[PDB]
Amino acid sequence: ALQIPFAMQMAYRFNGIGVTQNVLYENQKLIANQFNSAIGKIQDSLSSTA
Amino acid sequence: REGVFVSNGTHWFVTQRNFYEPQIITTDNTFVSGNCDVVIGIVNNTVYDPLQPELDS
Ligand SMILES: *[C@@H]1O[C@H](CO)[C@@H](O[C@@H]2O[C@H](CO)[C@@H](O)[C@H](O)[C@H]2NC(C)=O)[C@H](O)[C@H]1NC(C)=O
Ligand SMILES: *[C@@H]1O[C@H](CO)[C@@H](O[C@@H]2O[C@H](CO)[C@@H](O)[C@H](O)[C@H]2NC(C)=O)[C@H](O)[C@H]1NC(C)=O
Ligand SMILES: *[C@@H]1O[C@H](CO)[C@@H](O)[C@H](O)[C@H]1NC(C)=O
Repeated sequence: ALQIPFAMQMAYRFNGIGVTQNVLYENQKLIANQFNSAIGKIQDSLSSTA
Repeated sequence: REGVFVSNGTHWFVTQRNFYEPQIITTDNTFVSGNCDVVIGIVNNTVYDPLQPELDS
């Protein structure tokens, strides 16, 4: 395991789908909030229904 | 453009993700997008422009 900052791992992962790295950094707050909110929807879905 | 920025402690280089080959940072191995403000954890360094000493002849 080689450490890398998570905002730099996600820029590699954007670059791996043909989306240029700056699209992450210029939207990092938004992309982080969409991930956090989507994890919230997973808790709400799993808590709501079996 | 490809690879990642690193510092040895005093100088900044761009290098491949999977094998350390430190390259001097230039307008050829990097691309711009916008101004400093938006990027969480941006840092300040020179980026060399390979054209300028050539046209300075
Ligand atoms: C970081 O890398 C740079 C470039 O490889 C090193 O700077 C050179 O160091 C040698 C030995 O002190 C000098 O003879 C050169 O003139 C230096 N070049 C430049 C452009 O300054 C630097 O020593 C490295 N720093 C660390 C902490 O390893
Ligand atoms: C990167 O360098 C710039 C200057 O090249 C720094 O900007 C100055 O920062 C101080 C303190 O916030 C301000 O009073 C100046 O007005 C700024 N000048 C300009 C031209 O913007 C910047 O702070 C540096 N960033 C880091 C992280 O060190
Ligand atoms: C990195 O995190 C430390 C605390 O862990 C903080 O002091 C520092 O300001 C942070 N730097 C950046 C670039 O976010």
